[PDB]
Amino acid sequence: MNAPDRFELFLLGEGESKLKIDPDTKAPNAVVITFEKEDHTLGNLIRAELLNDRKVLFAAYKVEHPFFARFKLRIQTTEGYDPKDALKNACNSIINKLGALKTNFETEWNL
Amino acid sequence: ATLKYICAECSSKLSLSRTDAVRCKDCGHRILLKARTKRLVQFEAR
Amino acid sequence: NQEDSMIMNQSSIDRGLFRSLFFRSYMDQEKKYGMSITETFEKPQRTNTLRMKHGTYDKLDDDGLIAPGVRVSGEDVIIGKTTPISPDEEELGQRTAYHSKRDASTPLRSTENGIVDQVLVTTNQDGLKFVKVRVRTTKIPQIGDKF
Amino acid sequence: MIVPVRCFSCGKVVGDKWESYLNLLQEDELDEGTALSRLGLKRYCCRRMILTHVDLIEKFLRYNP
Amino acid sequence: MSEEGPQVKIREASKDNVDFILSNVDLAMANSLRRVMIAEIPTLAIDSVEVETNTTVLADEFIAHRLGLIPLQSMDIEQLEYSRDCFCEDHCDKCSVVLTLQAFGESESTTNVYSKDLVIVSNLMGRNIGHPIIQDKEGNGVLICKLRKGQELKLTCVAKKGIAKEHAKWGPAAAIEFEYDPWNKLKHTDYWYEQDSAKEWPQSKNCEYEDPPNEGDPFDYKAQADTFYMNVESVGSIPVDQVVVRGIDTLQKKVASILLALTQMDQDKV
Ligand SMILES: [Zn+2]
Ligand SMILES: [Zn+2]
Ligand SMILES: [Zn+2]
Repeated sequence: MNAPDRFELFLLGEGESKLKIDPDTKAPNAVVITFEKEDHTLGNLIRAELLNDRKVLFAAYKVEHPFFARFKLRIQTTEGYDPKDALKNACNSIINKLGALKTNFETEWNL
Repeated sequence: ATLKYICAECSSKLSLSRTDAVRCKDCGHRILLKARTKRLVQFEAR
Repeated sequence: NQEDSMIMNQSSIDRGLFRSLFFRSYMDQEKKYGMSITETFEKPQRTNTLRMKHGTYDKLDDDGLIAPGVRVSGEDVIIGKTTPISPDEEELGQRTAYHSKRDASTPLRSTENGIVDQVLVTTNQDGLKFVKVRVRTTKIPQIGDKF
Repeated sequence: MIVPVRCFSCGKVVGDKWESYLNLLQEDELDEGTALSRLGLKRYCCRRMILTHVDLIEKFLRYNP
Repeated sequence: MSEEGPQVKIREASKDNVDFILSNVDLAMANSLRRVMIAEIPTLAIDSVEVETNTTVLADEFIAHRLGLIPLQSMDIEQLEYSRDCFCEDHCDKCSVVLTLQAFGESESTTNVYSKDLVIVSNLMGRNIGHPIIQDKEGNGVLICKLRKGQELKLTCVAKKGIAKEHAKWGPAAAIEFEYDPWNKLKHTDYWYEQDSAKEWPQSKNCEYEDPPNEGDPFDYKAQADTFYMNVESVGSIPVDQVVVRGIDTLQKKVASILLALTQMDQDKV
């Protein structure tokens, strides 16, 4: 009847960029980022790594509604540490750890 | 001439047209099955 | 799952949990008494039919019927029953041309949507041709379905 | 009406176990529980897929069309 | 998170099982990995069925549904063009696999139609995909349907590339066991009991891989979640070790794609 298309769970639509970064007004050095077509499978990683960065004052996320594959991320950092770059660092960090995960598994598997 | 329908209770095809009577030539039944279209039918396996 | 509402596993639904098959049957009769008017079954034409419905007849065969497997949805006509123009007092036939071929066809219920399963053509004890059509469609558990 | 390809809760293919399942019950004469175990059906969410299956298709094939 | 983390240890392994001890990782990653294996790994499966002949008991779409759930060799799925990105009309050998099914009740006895009876028509181009996964010791891969003497079934199938988010038919994970903190030391759960929780609750098999907590111990509030016990299965379309590796690759690509997006925006910014 009126069920949504399952493609809308991960494929970007028309006028839908992957990320949208807005600036918060409730606090200094804080931004809110919208992840389109992306649930907390990835989102939870991002928060976790952000909270391992001692220069980050706030990192949290929420999925406003399960009907839509969207993810809100709020980041607040200390003075000078542009939150956007903080996120970029978190991504680099996560990938590096995943690289090792793969390598260690492949080795362990071979043995 | 044209397969319009197939006898019931018997695989025998009738191919009878209007006014030819619904009675099955080789059974006496009066059921008549239209038979699956010649057109291929696509289903979304999904 | 706040009240009597529930949370169902979509992956399970995908695999086939509580999936069901729905059938519906339609039917119609040949005619009444041939008092200068008879009724029959035959594919109608937009320009050669009077008071034609606002659906479609292009899925019908020569006799106004649809072979099994054909996908028929919404207002689509399934039984091309015809009944001659009756513009006169006696409510019978009349000496007209294009509008002489007035129809009286049967379509699917506007909410239905499936394919033709089986078509039966018989006669009653009065020797009147009788058409009966069975259609089917799959019902997949929605967020408004009751369990 | 034929055995569901894949367990509803897992996706574990059980559509190739029905035939051998029946053999375990007939040819070997095993308890249904041990038969399911012999099929590798560890999780009860997969055991039920066979344990409570109703083979209706055998009845449907008794008709001649 | 800087490489010196994930210590992968394998306890047991088989064609469809990898029993892990993944230590020195963030719980978020342990779970994220679990999730990405469940629903973000591309596989091959029948996503379209043409019914030419069907005089069988089962409904046309009933059968089509069943066909879509049959696991197909997906070893080289990464070499198959994702259908949504395939510029070529309808479908082609570069983005789809065509299989056919032909059966007829030659015998008076019940004829069984098996997945092993599917025949690949399209050009695989040497790619290891499309082959119906048969793990039946009798060779009779998945029973599609039963068939009466006078009945006939003729189908044409088109398999495509996809992920479980689109439909469960695409998943290869099957089931993933996942547990941490065998002994309830982190107090992430409060055991329900009617007398003695130590006796009422079954001791997990993973408890043998960690020293028991002492009653003289104080709550180690500094302790974090770590050492995750996992057991990944496979439906057979993808070697269980590839299920895990490819799951990991997927996450790297996902993070990389949002990293790329960040880069793209910075490139577009002044
Ligand atoms: Zn006959
Ligand atoms: Zn199960
Ligand atoms: Zn193509």
